[PDB]
Amino acid sequence: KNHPMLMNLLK
Amino acid sequence: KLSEEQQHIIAILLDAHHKTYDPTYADFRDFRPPVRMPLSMLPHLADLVSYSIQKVIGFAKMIPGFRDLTSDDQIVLLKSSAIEVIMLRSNQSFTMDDMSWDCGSQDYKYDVTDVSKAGHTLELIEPLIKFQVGLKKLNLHEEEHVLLMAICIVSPDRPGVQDAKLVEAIQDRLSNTLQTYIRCRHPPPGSHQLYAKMIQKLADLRSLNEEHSKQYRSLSFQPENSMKLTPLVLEVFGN
Ligand SMILES: C=C1[C@H](O)CC(=C/C=C2\CCC[C@]3(C)[C@@H]([C@H](C)CCCC(C)(C)O)CC[C@@H]23)C[C@H]1O
Repeated sequence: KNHPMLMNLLK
Repeated sequence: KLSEEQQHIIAILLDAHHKTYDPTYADFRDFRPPVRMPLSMLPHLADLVSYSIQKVIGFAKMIPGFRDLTSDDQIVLLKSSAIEVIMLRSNQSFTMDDMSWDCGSQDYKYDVTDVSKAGHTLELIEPLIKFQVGLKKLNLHEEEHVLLMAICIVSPDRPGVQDAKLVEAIQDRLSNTLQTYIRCRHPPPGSHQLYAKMIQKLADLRSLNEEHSKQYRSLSFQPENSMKLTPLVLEVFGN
C-alpha cells in the first residue's frame, strides 16, 4: 500500500 | 440511558449515511450498461462496486474517531471491510418479494443470475442471499444499520492492523452506543438478543468476505476479466 487512490479518497 | 455523546454519534452516522447513500440511484446511469443476453454483467457490477467503494470510504471518514487513526490503519480497515460494508449497505435496495436488489428500475434490478453473470458462483451467492434475508428479518432501525456499518469498518482483528488498541477503543465506543440504543429505543420483542444477532451478521460477513476473495482471486487471475474491472476495484480488492 501502494494505495494511491484509496489514500487520496481518505484525505 | 443514551448519553449526549452517544446520541451525537448516532446523528453523525445517520447524516454520513444520508450523504453517501442516494436512494434514488441516479448515478447508476453513469455505469457501463447492464447486459443480459458469459460475464456480461461484470462491467456493470464492477462499476457498481467501484462506486460503492467510494461511498463507503466517504462514510468511513465521518465515523467519530476514525480520523485519529494512522493513514496505514485507515487503509487496512477500508481494504478488508469494503466488500462487507457494500454487502451490508446493499440490504436497503434488497427486497424479499423476489430476493433481488431493486435499484429503481428493471435495468438496475439485480438477481442471482445477474451476479452469476459477473463471474461468481452459488457458493458465494446463496449465502449472500440468505444473509440479505436474515438481515431484513431483523428489521433494524436506520440508527442500528448505520452503527453496524461503522462497527464493521473499525474492527481490531483485521489483517494488517497496527494500532489494534486504538481501533478497539473506537469500536467499543460504537458497540456501547449500539447496545444502549437497543435498550433505550428498540422495543421488545424485536429487541430480543438483537445485539448478539447483529454481531452474528458481522461473523457472517467475514465468511462472505473470504469466499468473495477466493472467487475474486480466480476471476481476476485471468487478465481479460481483470481488464473489465476498475482501477479502484483492482487497488482495493487486489490483483
Ligand atoms: C448502492 C448500493 C450498494 O452499494 C450496492 C448494491 C447492490 C449490491 C449487490 C447486488 C449485486 C451483487 C453484489 C454487487 C455482490 C457481488 C458479489 C460483488 C462482485 C464484485 C466483483 C468485483 C465482480 O467480484 C456484492 C454486493 C452485491 C446496490 C445499492 O444498494
